[PDB]
Amino acid sequence: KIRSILHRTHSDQFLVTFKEVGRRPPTFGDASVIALELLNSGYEFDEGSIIFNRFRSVISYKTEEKPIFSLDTISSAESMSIYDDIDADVLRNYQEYSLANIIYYSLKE
Amino acid sequence: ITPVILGLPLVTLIVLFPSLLFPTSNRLVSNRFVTLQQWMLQLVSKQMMSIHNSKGQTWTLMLMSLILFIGSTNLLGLLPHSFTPTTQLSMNLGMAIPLWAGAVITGFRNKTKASLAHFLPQGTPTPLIPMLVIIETISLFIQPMALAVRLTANITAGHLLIHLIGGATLALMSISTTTALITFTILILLTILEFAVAMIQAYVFTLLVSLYLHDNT
Amino acid sequence: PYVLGTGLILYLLSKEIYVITPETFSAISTIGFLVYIVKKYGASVGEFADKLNEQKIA
Amino acid sequence: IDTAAKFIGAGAATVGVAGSGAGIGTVFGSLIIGYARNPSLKQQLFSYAILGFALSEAMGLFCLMVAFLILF
Amino acid sequence: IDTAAKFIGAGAATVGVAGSGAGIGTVFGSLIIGYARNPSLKQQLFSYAILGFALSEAMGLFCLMVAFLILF
Amino acid sequence: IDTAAKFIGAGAATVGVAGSGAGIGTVFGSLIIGYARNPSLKQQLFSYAILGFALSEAMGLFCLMVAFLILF
Amino acid sequence: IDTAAKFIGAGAATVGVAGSGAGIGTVFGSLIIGYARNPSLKQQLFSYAILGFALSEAMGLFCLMVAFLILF
Amino acid sequence: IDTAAKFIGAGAATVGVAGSGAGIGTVFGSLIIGYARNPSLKQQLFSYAILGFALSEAMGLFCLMVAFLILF
Amino acid sequence: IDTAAKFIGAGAATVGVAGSGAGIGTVFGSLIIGYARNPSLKQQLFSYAILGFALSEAMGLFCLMVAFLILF
Amino acid sequence: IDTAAKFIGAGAATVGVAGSGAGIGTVFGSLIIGYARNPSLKQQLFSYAILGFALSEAMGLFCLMVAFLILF
Amino acid sequence: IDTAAKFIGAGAATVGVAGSGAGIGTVFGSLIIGYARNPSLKQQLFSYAILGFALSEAMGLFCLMVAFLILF
Amino acid sequence: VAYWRQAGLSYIRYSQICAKAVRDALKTEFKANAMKTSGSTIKIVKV
Amino acid sequence: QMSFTFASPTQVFFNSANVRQVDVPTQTGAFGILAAHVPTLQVLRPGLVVVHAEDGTTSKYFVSSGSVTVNADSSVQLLAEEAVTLDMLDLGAAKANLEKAQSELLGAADEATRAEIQIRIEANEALVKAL
Repeated sequence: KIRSILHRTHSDQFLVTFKEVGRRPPTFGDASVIALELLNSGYEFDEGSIIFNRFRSVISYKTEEKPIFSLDTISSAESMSIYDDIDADVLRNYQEYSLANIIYYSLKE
Repeated sequence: ITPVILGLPLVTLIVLFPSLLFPTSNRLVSNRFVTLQQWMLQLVSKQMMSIHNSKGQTWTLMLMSLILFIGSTNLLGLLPHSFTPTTQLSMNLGMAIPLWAGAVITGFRNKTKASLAHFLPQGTPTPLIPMLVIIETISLFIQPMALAVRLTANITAGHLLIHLIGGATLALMSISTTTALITFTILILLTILEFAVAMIQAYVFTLLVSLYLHDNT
Repeated sequence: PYVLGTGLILYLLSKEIYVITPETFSAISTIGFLVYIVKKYGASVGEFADKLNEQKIA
Repeated sequence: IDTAAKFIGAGAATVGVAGSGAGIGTVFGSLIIGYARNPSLKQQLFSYAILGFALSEAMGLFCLMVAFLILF
Repeated sequence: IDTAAKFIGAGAATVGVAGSGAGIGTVFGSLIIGYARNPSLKQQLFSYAILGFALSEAMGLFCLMVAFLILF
Repeated sequence: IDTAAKFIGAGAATVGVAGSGAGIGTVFGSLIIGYARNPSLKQQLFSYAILGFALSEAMGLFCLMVAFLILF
Repeated sequence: IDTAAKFIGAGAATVGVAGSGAGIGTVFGSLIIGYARNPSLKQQLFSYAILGFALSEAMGLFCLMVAFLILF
Repeated sequence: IDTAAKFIGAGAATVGVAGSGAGIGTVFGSLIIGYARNPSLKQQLFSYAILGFALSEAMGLFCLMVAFLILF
Repeated sequence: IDTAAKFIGAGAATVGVAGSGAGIGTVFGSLIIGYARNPSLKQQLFSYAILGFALSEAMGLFCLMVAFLILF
Repeated sequence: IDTAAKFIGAGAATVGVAGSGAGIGTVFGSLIIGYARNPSLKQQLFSYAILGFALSEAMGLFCLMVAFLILF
Repeated sequence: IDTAAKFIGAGAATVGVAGSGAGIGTVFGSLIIGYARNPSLKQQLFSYAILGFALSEAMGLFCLMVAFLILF
Repeated sequence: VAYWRQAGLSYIRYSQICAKAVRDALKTEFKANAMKTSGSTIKIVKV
Repeated sequence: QMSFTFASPTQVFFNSANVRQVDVPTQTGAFGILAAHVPTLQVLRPGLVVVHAEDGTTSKYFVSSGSVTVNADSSVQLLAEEAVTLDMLDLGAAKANLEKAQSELLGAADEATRAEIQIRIEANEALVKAL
């Protein structure tokens, strides 16, 4: 029902949609599930945004965005060295991992 | 004559009793006896088999006989003295052919010109360079088989020196004991640090080398 | 126990026929034995634990 | 010359045991810095440590047999 | 002179076998820390370790041949 | 000749303790960085350090057994 | 003196093969602990190991020709 | 010969401090890389560096006893 | 015998510095690789590299005093 | 003596090529374990590999200069 | 004797450059591993590599001074 | 990561198998509960 | 101390709890991440997570995946994808599962299945270590 203000300009630059949103309350696995294949895609941080309604109360949430660090790159650069070792593996493999974590989360929010 | 003649049957005989006993244990008796001795091969079939296969069932029991023989032969050089400087050295030279022949059985007998074709085709020797294969044929066989004789002879050397230095220290300071007791107390403890460690590591070497052959064969 | 006693007797005979020197070579070996007794009893309780139970299991 | 040079000829072959002395410290030291990464201590690593210590005391079984040849 | 300094020439040639003994530990000790990162045991690293044991004990063979040259 | 070459040849066998002393700094150093990644201090790691230094100073006690056999 | 000290001078020149033997152990060890990180086995890491064991036994061929000059 | 071989023999025993010299740099080196991994500096780690410099200078004190035995 | 052996006594006593120079390369290397992991450079760790480069040169002043004793 | 000692002195400086041949094994080793960390293989690391093998072969070319000076 | 032992003593001191040669490789190798961990190549870590080549060539200039004093 | 990263296998793929393997594992009482957080109302569309 | 955040969607166990150590199967090996540890980021790997809580205790865990994130600071967050207490994890099953696992591996298709199997095997072991 989000796919409304978006669904009329594309149907194609969508990558996925989740259905059965909620229902049996949506969860982590799924977040991973939905996380995984998602990765396969050609836009990786043409900075995503994740837009969800972050709850404030059972009645108000604030329609959110957060930004999707898919940099494993500029995140390679910088104060990340400090993560004295870390690998564009393990990096990504956290980025990955966090994609579900968040995914679950956002989803829930 | 007698002395050397008496020794070799004795080394054979100590290995023989265990190897006769286990076949016997398979239905009688057991009383105290058969069940006390049956462990000997339970410790062999327990300890050594944790590495074996690996190279497969076929070759396993053939090698385990020699591994036990080497360790038991060194144990029979431990206690007796004089024994180390002459008798154990003659036994190291009498065990020398078996150790050289051990590589022959499968390696040199089937392929003398390139026994590394059975041992290790790609690894140490470079397969791209037949020159290095022949050079490293010494480092992987010709010398390691000479080093296996030196292997038991280094246990012989360290065990000998304990005895010789002991003897000489109590002879130098024949005080009863007295100051020689301090040195001699160390020289004893060295028998465990030296022989009991090195004797085990010795038959580990025979284990590993005879695995590397038959595992790639 | 009897087997061990037989094995020791054989060793003593082997020393008698092949002995270089009486005392210091003896002193080295004898301390080697004595340490083993006290050690051996502790190891023997372990030896005892394994075996007759391992026999029974298989 | 004959008996005199046999004394300062097994003493220079006794300094060859310095390779086996520190080689056993480099081998067993790497096994102490290996089982710390854990957990294949029983077999795999400590079993390979008995293959590395034998191949380091192999040069010690060839250098101590050299000095013992110039003795008697 | 001819029989003397040939005995003190083989002993110092046996000190060149101190590199192979400490080379054997530093080559089979890095593979004792390689399989600690796992799992190329009996695959790539243990196969190259034999190709590392041969390149180091050959510099012990080319040194023991000098020690055998000044002995026969 | 029979007593002179026994004083300068017992000095060349004292260079075989160069491996037991540099090897001890490798058997304890690789135990310092070993317990740094932690946590098995008492048992496992420091227990393997004792069985390593004993196999490091063994090439120092046997080299001081070939030293004292040339002077006493 | 002339036909003597050159036989004990080729023994001291063969002690330079303790760096070509312990340099190969350091080289063909870090290319075993480095391939454990993977996956540059061919073309990169082991290719540089051919150029690592080329400047290692280069000090040994220069030490095997120094002893060969004190013999032939 | 009697005052000659004890003056050149006390010099060869001073090559046993080359082991304790580099063996002290390693035990204090792995403590520099160990405290870099942090943070148990005082006690445990830097209290073990004394236990690692004592077992390394023990072969040094054993080598400095030999060179002083032929000097006095 | 008296004038000669003191020149071949401070020459073999200079082979004890072969540890003070390599051990300093071991400690200053572990401070070079240690500061890479960061961040205690202008304190704590590089203040332990001065305490390491001294204990290594401590067997480099004790060995140097013996070579200065045999000469003058 | 005057002709004898030059031959015995040329070999003794050829034992100083054991430090340059292992220092090339450490510099090319830590570049083989310094390229596995990736990715600047060309430049930075392997460009400083010849810059680290220049100061370490500088001790060999100076030592083989003192060995050639006692020969010519 | 007096014009002889100066050549069989100045050569043994060149064996003290074995620590200066293998110390230059170890101090630079860990600098090649420290700059592989990134990023302060320009000063801080490679600047300290100059402060590690100096405190390692100092035990090689003091050893080359004693060799030059017994030759000239 | 070579036993999974080999070619492919996300940290997720991996993880999920790990986790899956947990899901595969577990004691019993406890065992019900697993699938609850899994991909379940997982019904992926792009629609 | 490290305020150790030990988590799974299942659970946050230590929730920035001032823990001395957690021993963590990172992918190569582990490390027992000690109380406030340097930044380094490691992605886990199944093993057991052993949370040497500062307290004297160590609590035991099995971990399957996620990342532990070792901040510079005291916050360490193990966000293990799956983080479980061993309580909930059946050794028996693990073993049996392992039985299977090992069985399966043999017909596991490709490194990815094998991997999977293996992941599972490794896992099964990885519970089994402790468990």
